[PDB]
Order: sequence, then structure tokens, then C-alpha cells
Amino acid sequence: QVQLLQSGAAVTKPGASVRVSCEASGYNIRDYFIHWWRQAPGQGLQWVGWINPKTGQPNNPRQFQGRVSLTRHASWDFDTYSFYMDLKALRSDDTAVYFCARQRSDYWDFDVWGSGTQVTV
Amino acid sequence: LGFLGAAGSTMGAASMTLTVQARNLLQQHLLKLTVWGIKQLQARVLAVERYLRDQQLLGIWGCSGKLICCTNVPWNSSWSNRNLSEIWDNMTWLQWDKEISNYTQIIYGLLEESQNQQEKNEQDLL
Amino acid sequence: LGFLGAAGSTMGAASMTLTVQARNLLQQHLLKLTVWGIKQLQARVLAVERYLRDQQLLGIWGCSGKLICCTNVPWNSSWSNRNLSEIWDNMTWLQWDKEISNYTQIIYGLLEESQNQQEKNEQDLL
Amino acid sequence: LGFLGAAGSTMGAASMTLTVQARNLLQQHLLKLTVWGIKQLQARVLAVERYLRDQQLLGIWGCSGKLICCTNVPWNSSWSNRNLSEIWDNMTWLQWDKEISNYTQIIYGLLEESQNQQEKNEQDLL
Amino acid sequence: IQMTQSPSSLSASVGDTVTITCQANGYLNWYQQRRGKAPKLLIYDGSKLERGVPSRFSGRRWGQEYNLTINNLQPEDIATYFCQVYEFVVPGTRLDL
Amino acid sequence: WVTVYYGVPVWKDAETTLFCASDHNVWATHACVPTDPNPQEIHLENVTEEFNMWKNNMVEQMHTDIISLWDQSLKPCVKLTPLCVTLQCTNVTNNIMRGELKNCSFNMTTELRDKKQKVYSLFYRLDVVQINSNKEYRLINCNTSAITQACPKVSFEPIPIHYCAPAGFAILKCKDKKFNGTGPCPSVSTVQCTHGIKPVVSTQLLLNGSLAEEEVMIRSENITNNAKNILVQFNTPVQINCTRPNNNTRKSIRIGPGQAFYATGDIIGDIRQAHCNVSKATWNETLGKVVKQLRKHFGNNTIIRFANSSGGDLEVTTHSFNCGGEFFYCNTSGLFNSTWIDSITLPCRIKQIINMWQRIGQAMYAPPIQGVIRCVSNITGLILTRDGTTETFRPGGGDMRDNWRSELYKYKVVKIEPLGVAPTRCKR
Ligand SMILES: *[C@@H]1O[C@H](CO)[C@@H](O[C@@H]2O[C@H](CO)[C@@H](O[C@@H]3O[C@H](CO)[C@@H](O)[C@H](O[C@H]4O[C@H](CO)[C@@H](O)[C@H](O)[C@@H]4O)[C@@H]3O)[C@H](O)[C@H]2NC(C)=O)[C@H](O)[C@H]1NC(C)=O
Ligand SMILES: *[C@@H]1O[C@H](CO)[C@@H](O[C@@H]2O[C@H](CO)[C@@H](O[C@@H]3O[C@H](CO)[C@@H](O)[C@H](O)[C@H]3NC(C)=O)[C@H](O)[C@H]2NC(C)=O)[C@H](O)[C@H]1NC(C)=O
Ligand SMILES: *[C@@H]1O[C@H](CO)[C@@H](O[C@@H]2O[C@H](CO)[C@@H](O)[C@H](O)[C@H]2NC(C)=O)[C@H](O)[C@H]1NC(C)=O
Ligand SMILES: *[C@@H]1O[C@H](CO)[C@@H](O[C@@H]2O[C@H](CO)[C@@H](O)[C@H](O)[C@H]2NC(C)=O)[C@H](O)[C@H]1NC(C)=O
Ligand SMILES: *[C@@H]1O[C@H](CO)[C@@H](O[C@@H]2O[C@H](CO)[C@@H](O)[C@H](O)[C@H]2NC(C)=O)[C@H](O)[C@H]1NC(C)=O
Ligand SMILES: *[C@@H]1O[C@H](CO)[C@@H](O)[C@H](O)[C@H]1NC(C)=O
Ligand SMILES: *[C@@H]1O[C@H](CO)[C@@H](O)[C@H](O)[C@H]1NC(C)=O
Ligand SMILES: *[C@@H]1O[C@H](CO)[C@@H](O)[C@H](O)[C@H]1NC(C)=O
Ligand SMILES: *[C@@H]1O[C@H](CO)[C@@H](O)[C@H](O)[C@H]1NC(C)=O
Ligand SMILES: *[C@@H]1O[C@H](CO)[C@@H](O)[C@H](O)[C@H]1NC(C)=O
Ligand SMILES: *[C@@H]1O[C@H](CO)[C@@H](O)[C@H](O)[C@H]1NC(C)=O
Ligand SMILES: *[C@@H]1O[C@H](CO)[C@@H](O)[C@H](O)[C@H]1NC(C)=O
Ligand SMILES: *[C@@H]1O[C@H](CO)[C@@H](O)[C@H](O)[C@H]1NC(C)=O
Ligand SMILES: *[C@@H]1O[C@H](CO)[C@@H](O)[C@H](O)[C@H]1NC(C)=O
Ligand SMILES: *[C@@H]1O[C@H](CO)[C@@H](O)[C@H](O)[C@H]1NC(C)=O
Ligand SMILES: *[C@@H]1O[C@H](CO)[C@@H](O)[C@H](O)[C@H]1NC(C)=O
Ligand SMILES: *[C@@H]1O[C@H](CO)[C@@H](O)[C@H](O)[C@H]1NC(C)=O
Repeated sequence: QVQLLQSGAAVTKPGASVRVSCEASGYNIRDYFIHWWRQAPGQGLQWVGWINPKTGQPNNPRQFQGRVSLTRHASWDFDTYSFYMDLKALRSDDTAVYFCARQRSDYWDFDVWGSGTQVTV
Repeated sequence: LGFLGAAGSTMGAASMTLTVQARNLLQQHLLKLTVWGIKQLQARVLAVERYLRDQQLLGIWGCSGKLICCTNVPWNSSWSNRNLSEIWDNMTWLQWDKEISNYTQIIYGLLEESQNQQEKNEQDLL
Repeated sequence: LGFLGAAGSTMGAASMTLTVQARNLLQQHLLKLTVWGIKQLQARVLAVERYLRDQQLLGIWGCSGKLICCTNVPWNSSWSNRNLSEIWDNMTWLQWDKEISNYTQIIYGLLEESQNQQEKNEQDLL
Repeated sequence: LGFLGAAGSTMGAASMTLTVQARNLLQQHLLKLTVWGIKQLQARVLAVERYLRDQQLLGIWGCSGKLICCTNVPWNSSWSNRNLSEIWDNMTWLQWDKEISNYTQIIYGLLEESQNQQEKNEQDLL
Repeated sequence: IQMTQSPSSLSASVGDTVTITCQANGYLNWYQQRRGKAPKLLIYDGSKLERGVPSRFSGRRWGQEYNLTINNLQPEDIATYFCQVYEFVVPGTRLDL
Repeated sequence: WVTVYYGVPVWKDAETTLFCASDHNVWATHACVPTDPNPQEIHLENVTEEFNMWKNNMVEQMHTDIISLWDQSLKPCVKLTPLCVTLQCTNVTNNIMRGELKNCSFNMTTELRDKKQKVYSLFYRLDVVQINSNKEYRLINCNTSAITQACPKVSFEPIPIHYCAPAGFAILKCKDKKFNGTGPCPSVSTVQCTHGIKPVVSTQLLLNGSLAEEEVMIRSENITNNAKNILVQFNTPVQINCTRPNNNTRKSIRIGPGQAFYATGDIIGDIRQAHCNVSKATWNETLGKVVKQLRKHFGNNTIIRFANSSGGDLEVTTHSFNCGGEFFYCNTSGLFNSTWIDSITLPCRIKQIINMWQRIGQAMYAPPIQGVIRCVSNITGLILTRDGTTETFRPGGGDMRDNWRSELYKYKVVKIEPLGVAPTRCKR
């Protein structure tokens, strides 16, 4: 079934880099963009950005320009699809839980999300 | 009574249900050249050809667009010697097609020739 | 005015241009079984089937070979209550097809049944 | 005289044999998508299309289901100035098609337009 | 695109009809975040519902405003409920029960 | 009182198999029906029709047709399965980064199955990945796909294709100059075939396209959804000139019985980077018109920035295209550079292992073209993507259905329903 298995919680320091994996399985990964969101402690959700699974074209807001890097990697026959989220100029502000979700139509319905990955700086 | 519903009904009663039989004689829009697409295309072309053959015969007999059409050909008695009462009140159309089987072909010839005659006559009357 | 030229013209005026619409409803001689040959064959068969469906309906209504054909079916008022003046002097055919959309099917049924009735009557008159 | 048997016969005599020409204008049930199955399918579809084109022209001229059909179009003299006697007693149909070759198209236009006129007139008479 | 969602805290009892007002001018979605389990989609677009979501949840559009009428409020609705129009998500109201 | 009419002007929205018409090519244009020398266009008066370019079935059908033609053109050609082996690669003889060409030697199979030949070939660096021994390489596609050499005689040149609907159907061209793309369009017309739509595959720039008549035109399915690309259409073209200045002779290596592999040999001249030029004074003020038309949607006080591609595959980070038979990938970082409150040389990299249509398992080896290739194309549009006081518009593409939405936006297939039933005061 549709599943977005995330990686374990990682700890880094200000300046280092963190990678968050979102191994996706159970459906045609090609037709549905993968969006990354960020839940700060005791706050709302924040839009990190979407990655196209077909072309790999990322799309992030002005805050994460030159900072976040959304990448993907498909195994043979596209059956598995590991989506990676990289951060470079990491700060204490960016301690949060990074979710990966599947936009499933033009309405931006995220019917499935990831387990979550607690990045603590 | 739907398609072929009057198959066992008498010959006269099935003549009131000729329309419900004449009607059924004739992504998805792509052919696909597969095991099933070939079969679908063959089905469509066969249906078209059969319908056109029947309508062609009706057209050349002068019975075009007529579900019931009298003709000037007299009934030669040697085809079948049976009075109309049991034909149109007792029997079904399938039994009648059983009896008239062999003769049918030459009957068709007579009909079309007669039509041609009358056509010339009309062109002589105008 | 060529094909569909009277689309926005009134309903009455487009009735004088039915022929220029009915006409277009229907090496190169080899099929080639290619990407384009398949599409051409599908196009040809679809055109034939659509033309035959329309002509079949006209034939079973008794309107065969008639671009305009009156019928014995009365206009049941529940289909649409509008006087002929605005229908035939103001509106276009597309708007009319918009209004009569739902009812059309049962109208067809009435027409063909009536045709069958009259056919039997003629066979009773001869 | 079978198919095309009256090709060299005079124009009048071939008019009594129009039926034997109009008739031939139109495991084995599977298509097989082979060198020969493709050719057979192309043959069938071409035959259907040609027959429907001819019958469509006849239908829109009002000559539907008529092997001989007079029309209201007058004979414009510029097409050909020849009296009927040699046309219908000496010449064959092939020679006549040779002479009337260029004009034929516009003749067709006249015919169909006339048919539409008469259709409206009948709807005005009823 | 501009959004607003009021109130921020809202306590209700069992067997109650409770509405969370949320005004927007885009295709709106409603979510249910259970404080450490990732959100769950309940109502997609203004009124349509998701599989696996009982009829206890329902939505209604009126000009620009959206309701999320949660009738027959059960104990299993103690979560946080937030809107979403494309990339803009507002903090959710913390249902207390 | 019912009256039946045959030939009525009525139509319903429908989808059918459109065939082709046209005046050694990948898109099998020889097989097309001969198009009308003078197309008959009938201006329909008083009629308003509701179009939708983003739900057009013609676009999906054309995508399927283009993919099918690409597949059938590759069917009878050579399979370069032997070419996937370890390659001893040195640098091409050069002084000089410029590792862009690698002189790679390998043991190829000969006509005889029991013999082998030591041959060599110049491979672009994008077409070879390093394995392990530091000189050992392999083709990029060996661990993901099977590669099929494109036939040297079939051309990739886009020949215009006219999409004609069958009889009993029609195509409705919307002649309204200011067409937002969807909704009602007055001044409709009927056509028997669409105009000559060149199948030009490219990303970040629409080349050899049809231009708007009145203004620059911005067309997006939703201008609020970032995931939707923004198709920009230019009222005047921006000419783009390419050159692949390398001479690049070819050389046939017989890889099997009756099977040849055309490989690059020695370069006759200087090893020079390929590029395409765009006039600076035209591309500026073309972006001027674009920013005016974008500020129309985004308000007058926004700052319409143009940044370069955020990332992804090579096919969408660069202006990819086929020029003279060689597959170029131009940087276009200088084009998409301004805030918007003398030529622009865009360096391009060539590839020979091409995976079109975002597929795997159907890679192809474009043979090397001899001589010197040049483009003279006309940029007639863009495929932008907005970033979710200022608005940044990076390039996009990759999905070729957006490349043919910019062409099949006027047109709209309809099914002619000739039967009609009207009330008149007549009886049988
Ligand atoms: C946008 O359109 C332009 C044209 O409007 C197009 O540029 C053209 O590219 C073609 C590529 O085929 C050029 O034609 C070639 O030109 C040279 C010089 O004559 C020859 O090398 C070529 O002939 C050989 O190769 C052909 C295969 O490519 C063989 O079929 C042939 O037998 C020969 O072996 C060929 O004629 C054409 O000159 C330019 N047009 C110009 C410079 O005006 C451009 O590529 C299009 N852009 C895109 C992205 O599609
Ligand atoms: C969009 O434009 C950007 C500039 O505005 C480009 O960013 C440049 O990309 C170069 C290639 O990746 C970078 O060079 C690399 O720099 C890193 C960090 O210093 C080095 O480790 C690498 O070795 C070096 N690459 C090489 C081949 O030596 C540039 O530093 C970088 N510039 C800036 C200002 O960040 C983007 O590449 C460009 N994107 C596209 C898709 O064209
Ligand atoms: C772009 O997206 C917006 C926001 O979702 C759509 O907004 C609709 O706009 C129409 C016309 O004003 C309104 O009647 C609808 O009520 C709006 N919908 C909603 C959910 O608010 C807009 O239609 C989209 N544009 C397109 C598809 O062209
Ligand atoms: C690519 O490398 C090959 C060798 O693998 C070069 O061919 C050799 O060139 C030298 C210098 O001219 C000759 O002496 C040798 O006899 C050649 N060996 C062969 C053909 O096996 C070739 O010139 C290089 N090509 C370039 C740099 O384009
Ligand atoms: C596209 O061109 C840009 C410049 O127009 C390249 O960015 C340069 O990268 C080099 C290293 O490769 C740096 O030394 C320069 O400072 C960069 N220039 C700028 C203006 O930032 C860019 O790398 C090119 N794209 C690719 C994919 O190589
Ligand atoms: C194929 O090879 C590349 C380059 O070594 C590698 O990154 C990739 O994971 C491999 N697999 C696929 C499916 O591309
Ligand atoms: C034949 O079938 C009809 C209905 O189709 C039925 O009414 C009739 O009784 C049957 N005939 C006989 C002789 O039973
Ligand atoms: C409808 O179009 C016709 C030409 O087809 C034109 O003469 C007429 O004026 C138009 N009707 C109206 C109401 O403008
Ligand atoms: C033409 O052929 C017919 C038989 O079809 C024959 O009787 C007739 O004599 C021929 N005409 C001439 C002028 O010989
Ligand atoms: C060969 O090219 C590589 C880059 O791929 C470069 O680092 C190296 O110095 C070159 N070697 C020689 C001998 O020119
Ligand atoms: C080609 O075969 C020879 C056999 O002696 C071997 O030494 C050489 O390394 C081989 N080359 C490659 C590229 O595998
Ligand atoms: C064009 O289409 C857009 C699509 O969002 C619509 O909102 C707009 O009103 C239309 N504009 C015109 C001028 O018809
Ligand atoms: C390319 O090289 C050939 C010889 O291989 C030469 O005749 C030709 O002129 C060169 N082409 C140029 C300079 O465009
Ligand atoms: C494109 O090439 C032609 C070749 O004659 C040249 O005249 C023209 O100026 C060039 N345009 C640009 C923008 O470089
Ligand atoms: C383009 O034109 C604008 C408007 O005149 C000007 O401000 C700008 O400097 C020019 N150059 C660029 C790169 O935008
Ligand atoms: C891009 O823009 C910057 C200024 O923002 C400029 O300095 C740089 O040279 C430009 N890069 C190009 C044209 O490649
Ligand atoms: C754009 O370029 C082509 C040649 O590539 C040329 O024939 C065409 O006329 C140009 N377009 C315009 C609008 O000048």
C-alpha cells in the first residue's frame, strides 16, 4: 500500500548538513509531486518545497533558496523512489520535524504523510 | 418484447415488432492492434457489411426504407402451396424460413428484375 | 456558407443549408499497419459507422432520404412549451439541442413506432 | 449478360441492366493481421466506402433507392449540344462519360441544391 | 492567497456539534495532527471527504468561509485541526475534551 | 407535429482518433495523407464556444503519437548491447576544465563470434561514468537500460504535421487574439486540419513555434498553483543561433554480422565548446513584455525576478533540444538573469545517450554527425515556474505535453450531431 517510510531522527550542529530520506513505495510515484513540510516545536507547519518525481525539478520558497536541496533517486523500473532533503547552512532555528507528503491532485490534498524525522541542532 | 422477443410468436404478431429487430443490426476510440482490438474492429466491420448487404437488397428491390413492402412479383405456386391462414395465425417466422429455404434465391432475382421494369416504365410515363 | 456556416444563423435559415452539412459526414490505397495507417483506418471506420447510425435512424422513422421529414407523432407539450416564432426566427439550432437534450431519446421511440403502424396500415390498404 | 456485360451496348440498352451492375458494388471470420488479412480488410473497407459515397450522392439528390431518377434541374446547353437520338441509340455509356467529364461536378451541385428546394416546398405544402 | 482561522483554543464536550471557522480564497483542505504522528487528511476541497474518515466530519462552503462541522464529537477527536490552501498552513486549533 | 432534420449545425464535445496530413523521417511523414494545398476555413458567425487547453484530448493524443513514432523509428535499428563494456578512457589530445571528450578504447565483437577487435571512440563525459583502474569507465546507461543506436539515415528534423479529424467530426479554431487559454472564445471558426505543428521537443524554451498576434500571452492552468507551469508566448520571436564548432568525423565499427556502430573519430580542428547565442537587446525587452504581462496577473507593485533553474535532471536544468541531429543542453543561466523592478553566449553540452519521454529501458545512441552543426531557431515562448513583495520565475519543462499545449490551444475537437427534432405545423 501507499507508504512514505522516513529515516530516523538525526542530530547535527550549526553549520553542518543534514539529510532526510523519504523512501516511497506502493504506487505510481511518477504522477504525484512530493512536498516537504517542517513542523517547528509548538508551532504550525511550514512549506519547505515540492520535488517533481519525473524530472526532479525542485521548488522551494525564498527562505530556503541556496539552502535546501530536494533530490530523488529511483531504483530499477522506478518501483522504489528515495526522496532526499538536504540542508547546508543549518541553524538552531531549523530544529523541527520534517514531513514528506504526496500531493494527489490539483487541490493539494496530502492524503499521505511520512512518519517524521526530528532534526535537532 | 425486446430483441427477437417474437421469435416464437406467430408470423403476423412478429410483424408489429420489426423495428425492435431492425434497430440492433448495427481509450475506446483507439484501435490498439491487440488481441481484443483486432476482434473489436472485425466485429464493427462485419456488422457494417451485413447491414449494408441487407439494405442493398432492399434498395434494389424497391423496398428501400420499408419494413413491409409489397411487390409486383406473383407468387409462383411451386415455391409453397399453403393458404395464408395457417401461415399468418399458427406458424412462426423460423419455420417459414425453414420451408422457403431453397427457393429464396431465385425469388430475389425475380423481385429485382421487376423493380427495374417499373423504373423504366415511370421514366416512360414522365 | 460552407460546412457548419449557419451554426449561429437562426433555425429557419440553417434549414436551407442542410445539404452542405450532410455532404461532409462521410501508396495511399495500402494500409501499412503503422502509427498513422492505424489512425487513418480508425478514422474511416468511425466515419462510416456514424453515417450509418444516422441513416439507420432516419430509415426506421420513415424519413429515409429526406432532409426534412414531417411525422405523425404529435408534439407532447411537456417536452417544451415555446411558440414557433422565436424557435424559427430568433434561436439557433445549438440552443435548441441544448433545451431538447433529455427528452430526445423517448421522442425517437415514438417516431419509429408510429412508422411501423403506418406501414401495416398501407399493407392493409393494398 | 453478367457484370458490365452491356459496356459496349448502346446507352439505352444498358439501362435495362443496371441491376446486374449495382449488385456487385458491395478461419475466414478472423482478421489474422497477416500480409493477406490486411489486404482483405482494406478491400472490404474500400468497397463499403465507395458504395456509401455513391448512395450518399443519390440520397442527397433525392434519387435514393432509384436506379433511374428524373430531376428538376434543366439541361444547360453548354454542357453538351447533342440530340437524344444518337445518345440513346448509337453511343455507349463510356463514350458519354468521356464527353461529360469536366462538367459533371457542377451538375452534381445543381442537383442537390434543387432537392433541398423541393424539400422545403413540401414542408410548406403540408 | 490570504487565510485566517479562529479560534485558537476551543474546549467542547462529548456528543456536541462544534464548528471551526476558517476563511480562505483558495482550494482549502482540513487536517488532523495528533501531536507527533503527522497530519491526516479529513476533508479535501471545501466539502468532499476522505476514505477511512467517518461521517462525523463534514464541510460546508459559504462564499469564502469553511466550517468543518464535527457533529457527535467523540473522545477520539482530541487533536489539532488546521486549514491549508496550497502552501499556506495556519496553526491549528487545539480541541480539548 | 414533430419534424426531423438531417444536416443540422449542432455539435457535442467529443474525442476521436485524429489522423495526420502533410505536404526518411522519425515521425513517418511519408505515410501521412496529402494535405489540402489550400485549407478551407469557414468563419462561423455569432457562435461562442467554451474551450479548455489544459483538458484538451488532442494534446494527450499527440503525446502518444509522438512517443509511438519515436518507438517505431527505433524498432529496426542497431542494438548496441555489445557497447556496454569497460572502456579504457584517456583525455582527448588537448592542452587546456574540458574533460568534455574522452578517448575511450574497448574490445568490440567482430563479424566473427570467436574474434575481438581493439577499437576506440570519442565519448562525451556525460555519456560515460567512472567505475572503480581510475581510467576504467562505462556508458551511463549500462546499469539502468538497453541502448539502441538511432538509424543514421532517419532525420530528427521536425516536419509540420496537420491533425485532421475524421468525417462526421470537426475542429474548432478560436481566432480570438487575446486568448487566456480557457473559457468562452467568441469568433470561432471551423477547420478540417490544424496548422502545421512542428514536433519540436525542448525544455525551458519553445522553439520554432507559432507566435501570438496581439500581445505576449501568459497561460497557466492555475496562476496560484506553483506545480502548474506558466506557458509564455511571444508576439515577436527571439532568434537563437547555435554552433557545434567541432568537426567530429564519424567512423563505422562493425560490431556484428551486418551491424555497424558509428563512433566519433579524430576531431579535425580545435576542441571548442558548443554554444547558442541570443541577442541581448531583443531578449531584453522580450523579458520586458513578459514582465508587463506577468505584473498584470501579479499586481503592479511586485518585483518580478527571473532566476535560473533550481535543479533536477539535465533535461530540465538546461535548455535541451535537438539541433542538426545532435542533442544539445544549453545552460541558459545568463538568459534568466534580472530583477525587473551584443549576444548572450550560452554554453551547451552535447549528449549521445538520450532517454526521451522520461523513460528507462529505451535509451538510444544518436550517431555522431559529421561537419559543423548550426541552429537558427526562433524562441517563441517559455515554460516558467513560479516560486512558492517579489515573485521569482525559474525555468521549467521536461513534460512535453506542455510543449504541445502551446500549439493545440486554439483547437477543439467536436462531434457533428446532424439529427434534430423540431416542432412545425406540418403532418405526414
Ligand atoms: C528550427 O527550425 C530551423 C529551420 O527553420 C532548424 O534549423 C535547420 O536545421 C536543419 C537540420 O536538418 C538544417 O538542415 C541541414 O543543413 C545542413 C546544411 O545544408 C546539412 O548538413 C543537412 O543535410 C544533411 O543532413 C540531413 C540530416 O540532418 C540529411 O537529411 C541530408 O541528406 C544531409 O546529409 C541539412 O540540410 C537547416 O539548414 C537548418 N536551417 C537553417 C540554418 O536555416 C532548427 O534546427 C530548428 N530547431 C529545432 C530545435 O528543431
Ligand atoms: C544557476 O546559477 C547559479 C549561480 O547563480 C549556479 O551556481 C553555481 O554552480 C556551480 C556549479 O555547481 C558552482 O561551482 C561549484 O562550486 C562549489 C562550491 O564552491 C565547488 O565545490 C564546485 O567544485 C564548483 N563546481 C565546479 C565544476 O568547479 C558555483 O559555485 C555556483 N555559484 C554560486 C554563486 O552558487 C547554478 O549552477 C546554476 N544552475 C543551473 C541549473 O544552471
Ligand atoms: C485558480 O485557483 C483559484 C483558487 O483555487 C480558483 O478560484 C476560483 O475562482 C472562481 C472564479 O472567480 C470562483 O468562482 C471559485 O469559487 C474559486 N474557487 C475557490 C475554491 O475559491 C480559480 O478558478 C483557479 N483558476 C483556474 C482553474 O483557471
Ligand atoms: C585516441 O586515441 C587513439 C589511441 O587509442 C589515437 O590513435 C593513435 O594515434 C597515434 C598518434 O597519431 C598513432 O601513432 C597511433 O597509431 C594511433 N593508434 C590507433 C589508431 O590505434 C587517436 O589519435 C586518439 N584520437 C583523438 C585524440 O582524437
Ligand atoms: C551556467 O553558467 C553559470 C554562469 O553563468 C555557471 O555558474 C558559474 O560556475 C562556475 C564554476 O563552474 C563559477 O566559477 C562561477 O562563479 C559561476 N558563475 C556565477 C555567475 O555564479 C553554472 O555552473 C553553469 N551551469 C552549470 C550546470 O554548470
Ligand atoms: C546506475 O548507476 C548510477 C551511476 O553509478 C548510480 O548512481 C545509480 O544508482 C545506478 N542505478 C540506477 C537505477 O540508475
Ligand atoms: C407463444 O408465445 C407467446 C408470447 O410470445 C404466448 O403468448 C403464446 O401463448 C405462445 N404460443 C402458444 C401456442 O403457446
Ligand atoms: C448571425 O450571423 C449571420 C450570418 O451567418 C448574420 O447575418 C447575422 O446578423 C447574425 N445575427 C445577429 C443577431 O447578429
Ligand atoms: C454491341 O454488342 C452487342 C452485344 O452486347 C451486339 O449485339 C451488337 O451488335 C454490338 N454493336 C455493334 C454496332 O456491332
Ligand atoms: C585527464 O582528465 C582529467 C579530468 O577528467 C584531469 O584531471 C587529468 O589531469 C587529465 N590527465 C592528463 C594526463 O591530461
Ligand atoms: C582487451 O583485451 C585484452 C586482451 O589481452 C586486455 O588486455 C585489455 O585490457 C582489454 N581491454 C578492455 C578495455 O577490456
Ligand atoms: C481567462 O482565464 C482565467 C483563468 O484563471 C480567468 O480567471 C479569467 O477571468 C479569464 N480572463 C479573460 C479576460 O477572459
Ligand atoms: C571538417 O573536416 C573535413 C575533413 O575531415 C574538412 O574537409 C571540412 O572542411 C571541415 N569542416 C569545416 C571546417 O567546417
Ligand atoms: C543568427 O544568425 C544569423 C545568420 O546569418 C545572423 O545574421 C543573425 O544576426 C544571428 N542572430 C543572433 C541573435 O545572433
Ligand atoms: C533591460 O531593460 C530594462 C528596462 O529598460 C533595463 O532596466 C535593464 O537594465 C536591461 N537589462 C537587463 C539585464 O534587464
Ligand atoms: C547574473 O546576474 C548577476 C547579477 O545579479 C551578474 O553579476 C552575473 O554576471 C549574471 N550571470 C550571467 C549573465 O551568467
Ligand atoms: C523564425 O525562424 C524561422 C526559421 O527558423 C523563420 O522561417 C520564421 O519566419 C521566423 N519567424 C518569424 C516570425 O519571423
